[PDB]
Amino acid sequence: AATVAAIKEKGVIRIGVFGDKPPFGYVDANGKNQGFDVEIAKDLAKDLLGSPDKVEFVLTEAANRVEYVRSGKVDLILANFTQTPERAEAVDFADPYMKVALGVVSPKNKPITDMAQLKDQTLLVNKGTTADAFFTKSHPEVKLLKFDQNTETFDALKDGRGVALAHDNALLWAWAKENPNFEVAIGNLGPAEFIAPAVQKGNADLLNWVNGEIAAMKKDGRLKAAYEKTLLPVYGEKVKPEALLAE
Ligand SMILES: [Zn+2]
Ligand SMILES: [Zn+2]
Ligand SMILES: [Zn+2]
Ligand SMILES: [Zn+2]
Ligand SMILES: [Zn+2]
Ligand SMILES: [Zn+2]
Repeated sequence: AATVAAIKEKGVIRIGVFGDKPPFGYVDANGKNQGFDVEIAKDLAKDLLGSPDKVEFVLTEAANRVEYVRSGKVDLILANFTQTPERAEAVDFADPYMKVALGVVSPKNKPITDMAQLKDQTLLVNKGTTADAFFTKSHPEVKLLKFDQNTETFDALKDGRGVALAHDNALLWAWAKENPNFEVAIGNLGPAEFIAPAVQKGNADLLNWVNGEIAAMKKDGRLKAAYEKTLLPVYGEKVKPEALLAE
């Protein structure tokens, strides 16, 4: 409906998540959904439905997040979704659970640190992300090559299809850790934005329930537990939990 009652009746919550954005949302070698956003999703299903296994996870491209929640394909988006005023015209955001800024990653042998360095060159972005929207709006002089999926986008960077790739910095730090010929040579392109769950526009019933759940997870340690399970192993002491988690 996708109201609380309607979802209880179906016995399963459909949740939009990433398949290829570790450590936020991905699929492990056993074909199981994992990551920070997924842990939050399992917590919500346990409270709503009585069991964390009552989520149907639906793999969502960045560009499809709005459409999937709008059309009813999912009940809720937890595909690491940055809240923006433009997006908020199309969907309703619950209370934020994390924050993130954009960054730019490039090979260590040709680091990119400023926009003039993109002259006559290509920047890679995952289509429909805040990095895509940022460069399109604020740097129209920069030539973009866009791919639907994260794996394609980072593969194109490995293949030299562009000189750099822009995305959430936390993603770029996690990726560069396992790809050490790259560095995040621009760590921050401006103030951090919140990441938040999203429901269909007008769905105040599910929105209100999601808000209470997020708030409760902040207070009772469930959000901190999710960060310790999925994020802390990646960043260690290099990124303080108060830099990632939303108050
Ligand atoms: Zn019915
Ligand atoms: Zn510019
Ligand atoms: Zn696609
Ligand atoms: Zn493709
Ligand atoms: Zn390749
Ligand atoms: Zn490793």
